[PDB]
Amino acid sequence: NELRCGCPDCHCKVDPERVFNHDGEAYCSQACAEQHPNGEPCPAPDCHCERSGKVGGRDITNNQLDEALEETFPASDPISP
Ligand SMILES: [Cd+2]
Ligand SMILES: [Cd+2]
Ligand SMILES: [Cd+2]
Ligand SMILES: [Cd+2]
Repeated sequence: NELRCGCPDCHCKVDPERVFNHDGEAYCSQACAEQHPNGEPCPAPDCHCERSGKVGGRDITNNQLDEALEETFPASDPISP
């Protein structure tokens, strides 16, 4: 039932109670979750992952975001909890 880190170059135990997800993937920490965007390694002192793959400088981190409205506030408001 242990979760596994998405970083192949990383050696960490991902707890099912503290798994950092990214796009549906499991990671040891949010550090690896972003696949080292600033070359920042995971928060493990014995681990040395940062030059994984061909990451040079940064990655293409751009969100398409959500455009399913912004809760339009009209005069007649729906039932509030
Ligand atoms: Cd690591
Ligand atoms: Cd790690
Ligand atoms: Cd990791
Ligand atoms: Cd890593």
